Amino acid sequence: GRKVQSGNINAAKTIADIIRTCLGPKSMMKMLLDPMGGIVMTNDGNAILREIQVQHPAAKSMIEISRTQDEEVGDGTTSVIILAGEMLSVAEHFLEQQMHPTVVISAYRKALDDMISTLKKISIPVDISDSDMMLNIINSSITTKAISRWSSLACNIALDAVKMVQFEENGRKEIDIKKYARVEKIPGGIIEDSCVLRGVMINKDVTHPRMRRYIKNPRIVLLDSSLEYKKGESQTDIEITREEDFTRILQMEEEYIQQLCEDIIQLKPDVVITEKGISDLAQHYLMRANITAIRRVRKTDNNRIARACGARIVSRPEELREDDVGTGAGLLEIKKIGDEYFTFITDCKDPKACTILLRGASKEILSEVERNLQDAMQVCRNVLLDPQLVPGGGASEMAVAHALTEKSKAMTGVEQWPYRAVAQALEVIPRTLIQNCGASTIRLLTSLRAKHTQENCETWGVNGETGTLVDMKELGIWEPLAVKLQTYKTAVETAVLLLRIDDIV
Amino acid sequence: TIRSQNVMAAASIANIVKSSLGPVGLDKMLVDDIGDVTITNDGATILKLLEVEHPAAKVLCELADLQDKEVGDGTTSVVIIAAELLKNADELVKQKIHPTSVISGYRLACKEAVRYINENLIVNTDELGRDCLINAAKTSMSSKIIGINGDFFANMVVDAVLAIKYTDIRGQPRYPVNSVNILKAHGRSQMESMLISGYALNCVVGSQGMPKRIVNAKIACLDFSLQKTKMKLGVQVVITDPEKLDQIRQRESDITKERIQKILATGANVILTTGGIDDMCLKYFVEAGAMAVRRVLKRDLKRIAKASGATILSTLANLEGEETFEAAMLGQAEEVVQERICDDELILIKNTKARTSASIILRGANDFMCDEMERSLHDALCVVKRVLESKSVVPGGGAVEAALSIYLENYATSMGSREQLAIAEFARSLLVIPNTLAVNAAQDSTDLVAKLRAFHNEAQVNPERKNLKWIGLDLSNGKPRDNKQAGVFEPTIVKVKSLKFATEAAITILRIDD
Amino acid sequence: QAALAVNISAARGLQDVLRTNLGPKGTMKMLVSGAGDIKLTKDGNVLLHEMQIQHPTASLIAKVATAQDDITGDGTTSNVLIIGELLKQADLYISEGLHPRIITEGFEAAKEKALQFLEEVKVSREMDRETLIDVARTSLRTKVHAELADVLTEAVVDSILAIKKQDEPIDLFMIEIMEMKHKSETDTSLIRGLVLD
Amino acid sequence: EAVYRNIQACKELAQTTRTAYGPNGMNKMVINHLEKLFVTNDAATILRELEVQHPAAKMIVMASHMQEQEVGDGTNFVLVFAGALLELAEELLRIGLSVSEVIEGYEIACRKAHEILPNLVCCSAKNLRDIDEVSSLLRTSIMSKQYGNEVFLAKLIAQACVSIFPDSGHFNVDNIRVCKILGSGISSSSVLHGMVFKKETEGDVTSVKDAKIAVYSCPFDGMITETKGTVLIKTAEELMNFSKGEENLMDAQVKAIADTGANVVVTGGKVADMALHYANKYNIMLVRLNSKWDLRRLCKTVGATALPRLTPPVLEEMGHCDSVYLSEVGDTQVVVFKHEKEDGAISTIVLRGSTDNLMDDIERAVDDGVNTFKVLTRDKRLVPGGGATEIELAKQITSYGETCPGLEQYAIKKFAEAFEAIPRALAENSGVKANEVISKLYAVHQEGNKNVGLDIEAEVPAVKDMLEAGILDTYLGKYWAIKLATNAAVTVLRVDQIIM
Ligand SMILES: Nc1ncnc2c1ncn2[C@@H]1O[C@H](COP(=O)(O)OP(=O)(O)O)[C@@H](O)[C@H]1O
Repeated sequence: GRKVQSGNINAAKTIADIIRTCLGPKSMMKMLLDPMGGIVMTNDGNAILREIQVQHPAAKSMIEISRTQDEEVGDGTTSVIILAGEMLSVAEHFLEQQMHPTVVISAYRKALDDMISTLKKISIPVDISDSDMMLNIINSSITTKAISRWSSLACNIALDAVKMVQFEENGRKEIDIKKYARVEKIPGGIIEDSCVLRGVMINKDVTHPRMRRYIKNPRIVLLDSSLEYKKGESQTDIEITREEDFTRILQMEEEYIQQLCEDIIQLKPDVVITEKGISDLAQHYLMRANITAIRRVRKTDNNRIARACGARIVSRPEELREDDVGTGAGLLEIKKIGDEYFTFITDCKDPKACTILLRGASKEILSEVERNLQDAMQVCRNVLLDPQLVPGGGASEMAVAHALTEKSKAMTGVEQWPYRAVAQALEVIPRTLIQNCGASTIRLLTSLRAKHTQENCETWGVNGETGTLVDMKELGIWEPLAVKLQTYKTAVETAVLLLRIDDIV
Repeated sequence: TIRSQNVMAAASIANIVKSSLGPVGLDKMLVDDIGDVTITNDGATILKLLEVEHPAAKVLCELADLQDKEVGDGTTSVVIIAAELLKNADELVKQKIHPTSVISGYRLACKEAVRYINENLIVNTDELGRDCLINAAKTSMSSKIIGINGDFFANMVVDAVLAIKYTDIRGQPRYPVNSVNILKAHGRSQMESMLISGYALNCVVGSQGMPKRIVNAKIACLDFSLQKTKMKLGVQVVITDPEKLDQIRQRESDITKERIQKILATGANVILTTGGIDDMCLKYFVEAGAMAVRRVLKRDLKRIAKASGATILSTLANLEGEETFEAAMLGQAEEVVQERICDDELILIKNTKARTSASIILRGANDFMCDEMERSLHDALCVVKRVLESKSVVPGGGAVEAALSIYLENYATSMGSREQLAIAEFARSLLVIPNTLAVNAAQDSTDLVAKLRAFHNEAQVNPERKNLKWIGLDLSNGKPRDNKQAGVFEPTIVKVKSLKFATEAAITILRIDD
Repeated sequence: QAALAVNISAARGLQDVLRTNLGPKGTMKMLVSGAGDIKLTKDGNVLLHEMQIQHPTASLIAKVATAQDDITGDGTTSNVLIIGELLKQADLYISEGLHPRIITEGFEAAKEKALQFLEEVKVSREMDRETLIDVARTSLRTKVHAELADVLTEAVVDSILAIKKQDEPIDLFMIEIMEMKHKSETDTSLIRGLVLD
Repeated sequence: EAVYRNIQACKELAQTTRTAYGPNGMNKMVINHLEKLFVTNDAATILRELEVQHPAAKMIVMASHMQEQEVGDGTNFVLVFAGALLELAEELLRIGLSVSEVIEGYEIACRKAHEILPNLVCCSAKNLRDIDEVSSLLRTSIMSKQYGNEVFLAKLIAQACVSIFPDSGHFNVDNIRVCKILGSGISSSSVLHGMVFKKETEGDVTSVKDAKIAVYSCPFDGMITETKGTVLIKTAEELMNFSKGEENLMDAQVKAIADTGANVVVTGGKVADMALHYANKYNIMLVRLNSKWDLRRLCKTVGATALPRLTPPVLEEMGHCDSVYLSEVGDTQVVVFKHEKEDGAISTIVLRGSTDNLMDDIERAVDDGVNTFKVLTRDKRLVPGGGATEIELAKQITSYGETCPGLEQYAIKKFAEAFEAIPRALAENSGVKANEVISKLYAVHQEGNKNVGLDIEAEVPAVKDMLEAGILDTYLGKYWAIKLATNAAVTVLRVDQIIM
């Protein structure tokens, strides 16, 4: 076998062994030894992956593909590296004994295709339009990762957020990855009153005591019929000679902005949008105006905030002439909490910037929520196209391996051996779960595979919370279709991108 | 011995690229900068981005990239062939054959190769008249990913590209890739993809108060623009007069309405909105009244103007227009019809007179296999462009290399001089492309190259099997295929020129002795 | 790969360093600062700030013990010994191929039983001065010379008696310990009210 | 680890003998303890010359020797099959299987392989004592040892061994022996009845058909001469008396023909022309030389006392093959001992060879031929040898493994893989990529034909029907081969640590 290929295989196995037992709900712990002082305890594999960057093989490719999978999906995506490492370990068993670096690629492509086919088979249907079911399934799946008490609280709010998030694209019917689903670290208070916020935080309005309150209609006005560009650098470009003169020449353009903002006052919109900046001196003069000026907003802001508002592009406050997207912002709320009064604007059935009403004396609960709603995002995205989801949790692995080997038994050619090898290598996730739970890895694996050989047992598996071969159906824990299929996609893709390497520099 | 060290360095740089030869070639790791690692199997990219500190590798790669930039793709073959002949010439030098002898031998072998390839194994731009078959084979092998549907791609490509005709020196029948517009789409049965013999796009619906919906005897080539969101600022912020930059904006909107009235009066039903339209204007003018389009592809806009014999720059100074347009933009499409075609609201334009271009809409099912389809069509169109624009084609794969090897071995056996081994060993070394392709095809090279040698010997020793001269291999196969039912091909000009540059690189790197 | 053996050995070392310190009868330990000064102490809270911890996971155990004991601070040393003995038996049972996660599950079940049984061990009474001075004595004697502990304990129980009206915890604002160098301790009792610097 | 170290010895022994498996197999040179050099194909002689210090290697060695004891055909199959079995057992132990369960699975899979292998019998040697069938049956063993002499050796073994099967119950394999003709063509070898020996015999050819042999080892001695002191004697009486004593000894021989009936005698000691003309006047023959093995084998088979005594014939040495003859076939004179009765009708092959190094190799080939003829004699049933039976058993064992749950499933699967490992080794020896040919043949065996095997003489991986080719193999030989192979394999895997 090609020596450099075996080195890539060995590196893949090294990283696979780094986090192989770091998988599942009963994951083992890992220690990071920082030479300059301190130490970290972590069983969240992606944290290790981000920290353990001393690797300098072509496993850079594996690390970057894992980060891509983490930023796109994130939840439970550590298993891709375990799968890749096991598949490459079993690839080496053929690549080294007799050289054949390309037919193994064809075998892995066939394996990926048949895995997709069988995952679309063994899966159990779920509805996306009745609370009484997806509430239970997503509550269980979210509870699997890190939650003990706040499951019933955070699940409802995150799932309702994604339900609101549903229908954004109105074309491919695909919701954001993250362009809308932001979050704000609302501090302190009674943590149990963290409730739904079917809208988004509007940060920089109420910093002064008197900014703006409770305007219903999302009016805005631009430099169209009652406003003008002559607010800007209206006399001369800024020159730098001394701090006092620099501040005076800054307040020159700032005061002309003040002048057209005082003309904005009589226009009385709900909000206004600017990209260069606004003057607080003019903002103090906004009681009769009741307007808020939001400034230095990026194109992402002027996109999502404006279309979250569906802002009325008016010229005068007594008329309605144009809206960004209808009456998108149904309501706007300011809760009288915090030094910066938290302004929440409410939108309906629209693609919009996202933020949830959260309360916590500690930020662990206030940072779990977004990685919960990301899982909810994957669940809604796959169920809206495929009403379908997979047992997962190492249970479906045996069914997929059995189906793959059954197909292989009728397959000719030399590609047969690596394809059945992929079938066997898929068993690592249930194997690593059983090894993690301390049960007999080989005995339990044999029992589970034999039971999966029996008819209509495709949902049978192992419970990672107890370490036993009990069925994963009717136990309540499942994995999303899209997450599972994309895990196989990324695993086989990184396997092929690592085997396709046969020299460095 | 320093020339032998040059030989070792060239062999190393050739082994770096060997595995990347062919479409089934393996990808390569190469690190020009610590910050990132590059994953590519393209020969040109890997040779350009990689560097080797040894001077001989510098010279070899510099000749390789000269070949790459001056005659196109083929630099990987140049490196492999040149360094293999280099190592084999070193083997001759160990046999006490002086370097100048193998220099003369390589020069004579290159001359005989140029004569032989152009004379005996060549096609006269007609594909022997089997264009509707080689393309059918070619589409199969240019697109493995597609599989079953097959022949329909060929039957469209043949005429969709023969419908093209460029204008250039003496008017060569080169038909560029951009001559066809690839319209990615999906949602229907994976059985068809309507080619537009002409061009296609989409426009506003309901606001079609113009006869583009039906048969148009005459058309336009006009641009378009409507705005109310501050598109045109004729006066700047130079003064602070509070109410003095809003009336010019609205009045520019009004005079643009005057412009479009001056345009809609002449009609001609081809009106295409240019870029810069803000989304606020897009949602305004669907209600405020616009004969607009949703800012269709500007590349498609340019290719449409070329496909109508009239570009807006010939009458207007810009793409918006304030002066009145001359009648130069009066288009001449024979037929323009709007149809609920492929279950989408496209406009369909037939083969517009004067200079013209083609297009296709995809009757796909779902997003990702249709992306695969959009990729396979690009591959097929580009490679058939290679084949025909070459205006002369040599049988691709290892066919030409094995035939040249056997013929040059016979020539060496019938030449008789100090460089007699040079011709024959050049021939033996030149099998490296069949060897490398067989290795990369997961096949045993000692058997595939063997079959190539046997077939070419039987073809050129007994004239009864002239057609046996056209068998080669490029891709994983159980038996080498003939290039008359199959259609893997390479341009004869680029192949012979790459061979000449490989020989010249070998000569230059063997002329350096101490 | 039994790489957890080095962590168990580190727990053994930290246990031995924190051994010999329990009870009034136990020894104390000195923390020689980098400045060369002297610091005698017996409580594990500041012994786990002896920055010469000499091994990283030992530093982990030290800092987590301090963090989890700062809530109560009457139970910090003992914690190191209990974890050391758990890891001793855990090593004794890993040495036969047994997987540690079921050991941790058994520890969790043992904790679930132990808290319930402790809830019955505890005695409940109105904190009269006699029982209060007894508990103050038994808490302070394990850290100070025996002959000097009692004179402190009386001032301690007086201090905690001064704030009995409401269930609010210890606060420095009502008990501010103040110190000055002197020849003899001589009844180091509290003073009612506030004392100036 | 101790167990893996034990397995490594069988691993290296299997790789050693793997190159020599079957036709087109790699040759090997072995060096005798006296530095004698010769190339050989027989793995049994490779083990004979290859010292095996590691105890596991010795385990496999006496497994192969017990195979010799039972049936000679398949001796290398045992070693390579055990090596592959221990390779797969090493894989199982690396996975984490307990040795006990591996042994249990191997034993149950071996038992079902034994019960199902007769179901793989395609046909049987229905027509023994006819050259047409038995020559083709011998062809497979001949090609197993030597591939350049497929049919000629097979047919000569046929015509020989058919003549030593009158009893119809059984026969003794020793009744076929080999003799040496150096500097001769291999194709000139021919079958002759009874023992024959090349080296010259004294006296004119009489060939009495009732010469009850006078059996002795060295009834005569070499040249000596007395020394009166340190210096030599100076009289010829020691020679004259010796000559007259030999004359009167053979006069007493022609007297004792009454109770011995010996027209012939054999010796390992020199005699002179004086003995020549004494024999000519007495009409007797005396073979002047034979090797120690030849003399001893003649001693047992004649069933008569043999001793190196200068003594006239005695009653206690009655000759068995009293009908003695001489022959000259293959342009070399040979003395012939025969008996007309069919029971124990020993015969020999006059092996003609220009190279002794090739001569002992074809000796091993003829030994394996007579061994497989014995196998057919004890059981006429035949199995499609040549990797066909190997893949058939592997497929059936894999079907069991997939249909039987339990911890032994891995043992069943890897025992099937060990069965698969024989044809891949044969393909490696033949010079063809093992993976592709194994996959192709395994796919062909999934349906239809149950006996098709790989074509050794093709360059591309090729698989051809075995019956139409006629290279079948013995049922009982294979049965005992797997039996001893798995027995030795489980015994050597059971041992956890060797002890000084
Ligand atoms: N022409 C052939 N083609 C395929 N297989 C053959 C051929 N000839 C022999 N074989 C098989 O090769 C096997 C090799 O076994 P082998 O180790 O040589 O037996 P032994 O060493 O005891 O004589 C034989 O069992 C035989 O069945």
